[PDB]
Amino acid sequence: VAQLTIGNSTITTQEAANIIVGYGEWPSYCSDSDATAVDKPTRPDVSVNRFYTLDTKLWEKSSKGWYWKFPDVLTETGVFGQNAQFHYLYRSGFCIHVQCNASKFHQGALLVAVLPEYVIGTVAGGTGTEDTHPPYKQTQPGADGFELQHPYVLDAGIPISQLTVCPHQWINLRTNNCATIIVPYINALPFDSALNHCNFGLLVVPISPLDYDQGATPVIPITITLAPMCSEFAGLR
Amino acid sequence: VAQLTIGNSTITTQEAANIIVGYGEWPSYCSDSDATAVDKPTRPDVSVNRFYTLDTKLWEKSSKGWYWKFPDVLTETGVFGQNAQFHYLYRSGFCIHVQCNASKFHQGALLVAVLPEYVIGTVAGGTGTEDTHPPYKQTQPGADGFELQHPYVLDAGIPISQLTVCPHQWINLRTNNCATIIVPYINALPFDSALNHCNFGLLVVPISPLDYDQGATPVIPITITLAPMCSEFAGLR
Amino acid sequence: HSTAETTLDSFFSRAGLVGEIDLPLKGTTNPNGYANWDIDITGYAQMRRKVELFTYMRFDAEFTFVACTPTGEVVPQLLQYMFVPPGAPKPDSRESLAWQTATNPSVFVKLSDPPAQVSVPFMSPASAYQWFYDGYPTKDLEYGAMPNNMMGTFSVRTVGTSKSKYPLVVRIYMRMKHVRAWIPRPMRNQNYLFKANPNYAGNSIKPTGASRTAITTL
Amino acid sequence: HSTAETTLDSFFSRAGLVGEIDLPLKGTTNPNGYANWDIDITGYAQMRRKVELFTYMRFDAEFTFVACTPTGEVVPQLLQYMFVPPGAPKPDSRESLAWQTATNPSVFVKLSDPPAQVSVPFMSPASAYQWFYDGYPTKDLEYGAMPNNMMGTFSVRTVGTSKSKYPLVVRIYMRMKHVRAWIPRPMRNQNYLFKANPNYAGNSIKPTGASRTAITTL
Amino acid sequence: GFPTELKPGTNQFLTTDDGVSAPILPNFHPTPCIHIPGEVRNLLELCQVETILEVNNVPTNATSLMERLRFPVSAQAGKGELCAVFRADPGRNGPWQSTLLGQLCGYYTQWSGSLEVTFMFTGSFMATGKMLIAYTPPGGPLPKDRATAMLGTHVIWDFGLQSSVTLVIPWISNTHYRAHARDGVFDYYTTGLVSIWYQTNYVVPIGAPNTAYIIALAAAQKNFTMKLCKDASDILQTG
Amino acid sequence: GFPTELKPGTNQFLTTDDGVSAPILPNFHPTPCIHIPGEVRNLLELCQVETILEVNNVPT
Ligand code: NA
Repeated sequence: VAQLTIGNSTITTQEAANIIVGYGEWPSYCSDSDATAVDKPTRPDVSVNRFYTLDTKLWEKSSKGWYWKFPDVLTETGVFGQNAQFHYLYRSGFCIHVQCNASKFHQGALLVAVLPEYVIGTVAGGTGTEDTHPPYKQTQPGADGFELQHPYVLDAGIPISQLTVCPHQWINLRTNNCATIIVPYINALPFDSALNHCNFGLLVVPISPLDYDQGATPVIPITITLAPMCSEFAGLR
Repeated sequence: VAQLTIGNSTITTQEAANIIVGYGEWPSYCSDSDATAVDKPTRPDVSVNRFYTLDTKLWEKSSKGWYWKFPDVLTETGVFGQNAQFHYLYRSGFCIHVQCNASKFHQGALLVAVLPEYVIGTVAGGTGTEDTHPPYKQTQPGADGFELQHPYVLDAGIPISQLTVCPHQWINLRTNNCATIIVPYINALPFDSALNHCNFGLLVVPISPLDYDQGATPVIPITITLAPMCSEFAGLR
Repeated sequence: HSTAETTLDSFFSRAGLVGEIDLPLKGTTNPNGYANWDIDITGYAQMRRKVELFTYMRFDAEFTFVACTPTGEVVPQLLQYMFVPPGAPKPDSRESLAWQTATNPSVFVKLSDPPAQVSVPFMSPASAYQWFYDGYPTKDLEYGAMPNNMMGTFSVRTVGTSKSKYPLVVRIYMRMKHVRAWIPRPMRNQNYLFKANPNYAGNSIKPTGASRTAITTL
Repeated sequence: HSTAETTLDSFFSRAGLVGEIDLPLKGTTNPNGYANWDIDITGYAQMRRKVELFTYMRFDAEFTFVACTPTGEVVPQLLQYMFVPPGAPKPDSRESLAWQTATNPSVFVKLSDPPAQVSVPFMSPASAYQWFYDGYPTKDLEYGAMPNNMMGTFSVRTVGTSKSKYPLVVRIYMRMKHVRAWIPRPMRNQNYLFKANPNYAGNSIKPTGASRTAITTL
Repeated sequence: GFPTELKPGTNQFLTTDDGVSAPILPNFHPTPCIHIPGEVRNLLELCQVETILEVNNVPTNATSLMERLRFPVSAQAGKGELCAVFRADPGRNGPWQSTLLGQLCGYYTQWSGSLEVTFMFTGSFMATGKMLIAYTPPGGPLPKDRATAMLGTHVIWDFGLQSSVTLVIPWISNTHYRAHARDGVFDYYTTGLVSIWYQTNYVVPIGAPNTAYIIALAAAQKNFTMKLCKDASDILQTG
Repeated sequence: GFPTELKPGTNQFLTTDDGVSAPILPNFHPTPCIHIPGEVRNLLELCQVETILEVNNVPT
């Protein structure tokens, strides 16, 4: 156990469980001989790259699961959201740290994964004859994230049983309370629109449901802390 | 003349006539870099590989011939049959020793051969319009072996006159009373089912009929003694 | 011991039937002796789910045109297969000047000649095609649309000023080649509803596979 | 002095007629403009006895399709020869989606084009095909059945949605190549009764060859 | 000119011929590929990745589908009881259908190799007990009781000591050909069985739940392979 | 292109021509051959093996 600091942000955490480096690649920068070498892309350091701890979610027996979209999740939040909006192009990596706080008498297991291009789908009017399209509140939910309505198919017609094919980590209350994942910038272009395109989604779903006996705190806190890594912005507005 | 022993089994036999090594190949084992290298195939030594002497058959003037199926012939017999049944896969070679006991006043000649994949056929209702199929008692006759009904065509539409194209040896009473044949494991797969597939048949047929004068023992004993060589079993049950 | 059959190239090889152009004499269908087929790799049923095992892909395609009458009969007819690349105007009539625009590669061939065959390069302005795009192109109806995936269009037609004497059919086969893919994802387990999105029938959400009576009875 | 003609390859060379598919216009026979021919090397009469001189064999095959009308006439008709490999579902109708499944290699050819020709590999999951199997696959009707000898199936048909204007016939020739064999056995000397087993007519058991009056008279 | 003779096969179009054809845009220069993380080059990579095995493929009720991802163990159960059982049949219908491995087997005809199944106990930390996980090779029949299951290949798993445990299916081979109805399939027979038994009862102190769930993850080992591509699916692009 | 002249015999199918033809399954890898005892390579081997001569080909 030891507490780390980046700028003015300080989180208390355990020495070092096993971190997961998405696709074995560390988030890196983009070198000079690139498409936009005229408009030098400023690489924020100071405050922009630090610990952002979002509103804790409460895990319940009934909870189906939550997901957040990146970079959307921070585009509203502080000085990162500052750059995310008034800059034409963006690229960046992320350190994601999902932590729980529960007693040795609580039980359950969360699957924490990162899915690039997490396109959401709708129920299509139930009968599937309605070509309905997900709302903006569902597509880009902000820092509060959004709750899954049909986890089994990840609200998108795909088996969550296979979600482990993506960078992921398990949070099994009887053995660990935190998961850490490093995501490199993943896209078909070197730079892209921070507000229009969400490069990936953060999924945290209960596979083994929360449980405890009557009298124990009934809601367990899932706290997402995340820090940008090697972020770059271009074209100020 | 000298008597040899393997384990607790001891047979009395003549120094060493000419042995026949089927297809010039000695029965060998199957090395580590094989399909099942996870489930190490135990290679029985102790008691499993020893002298099994089956119920003697009585050769008569009328006798048409006998055949036995391997490994079927021992799957009932003792500790080999033990492994043959409660093991998923099997491979093995064999030393086959066919011996007669007759006086210098008896006469006749047996052809002893080994035929891999000795598929038996039926008379097909006589007219050949019935697609009848051989019984299990005929297909896999046990240690008592089975008697040929139509030797000329080896109960399978093929000329016994050409059976010599297979590993074989002659037992001509006026010159010898025993034949010995070494059979290597012969199959299109490295391992196979001991109870469902009979890798080969042992045929012993009189070509020159038994004969003797009135007063001489009228039935001559054909005694089959056989020993497994380099047997392997896999997947215990 | 070998593993070639499980390589991406192996998995995506083969020429499949992706399109079928009908050029009837009398009819409601394609009444102008011409047809415009925008290239859709999804034409081969089975393809959608397969390519969607990945997020990003890159490849070339070999197109083969097998033409005949609806009885499979071969007739003395000349045809024109024009490839109008993305960004180019497609023909709107049998007499459109597009059919004559040099920058739209055309192959002229006889129905008697063996199938026509050509190669189409990776067209995207992006580094790779991508089956999923979580965003909007600069609630909405534009969600998930990656336009930079247009491969082009094939405009088919009998040659000549006068209608063809014969009723025709052109089948388009496509073979993917030089395949590369990134970011694997869970395999679709609910039936598809629309070509453009992952929408699934929320009433009929079925289990990924077969079920049984109890977990203790095989 | 030479011995090449007695090599196994020599003994088993040549393309023989193994199959004949009839595609009549009016008829009881193959009424759906298609036919499924499971590959049977026994199609050439003479073959069975020859391959059965051995117990185990391994080889490739070159298949040649010679098509025409029953008068040997050549007509402007397009055909489809689809090879559905063992384990794959064969078409059940002229409109089966099998005809469109990419994993079933198909060759499209004109009756006017010279014979189609393709090569089929050693398909067995076993190390070799085997004409004799003394056992049962995990009194019975399954005795002697080695299933792992399936080479695949050829589904033939005229192309198109509408029936062909012409009455056709497709003859399938097969040439064995790269032959290897093991464990020779006595050559069949009694007539065959059933394709799948060695059953022989027990009433009519004939002597292997010709006879004479006495052993002392030539 | 140069003497030539056209040979049979001339003019045919073989859907699987991988020849070369004329380029439509000879001067076009495709945008260059850049580096994208996570490239896959051989499906076998995905086959080796563990995914959830729906051992509990029982509930079909839409709102209970998530329950198939986990099976329970409880106080109620008595020592020796059979907990769950399933066969090692990646390509056939059943639990493996949920695994990415099972799904990929569906695009092939034959396959073989070793498998691996990891069991994750997700009960309370305060909960303890022992389970006997057993593998019965192909042919062998499900053990009558714990006792006999113990005589075979097995693992005594103490979820008090370790939270996960991995079993290795030594070998499965979907090669034996079949010709049942009129449709020729290439099925297993190599169905080894995995049976899970309560060795001890589920032990827990006051305040700890009396039911916990186990999640099963599975994947193929490195010696795994697949042959004969076979495109098949019920999920096809719509009209 | 490259100048060519088709010669007589063009397009014929000779049952004994041992040319090469397109492979139906180019990616398929046939299970490997293992060693099986008793391979025969030339019929003459069998010809040299003694078999019974029915000198007494009389009874039928
Ligand atoms: Na000339």
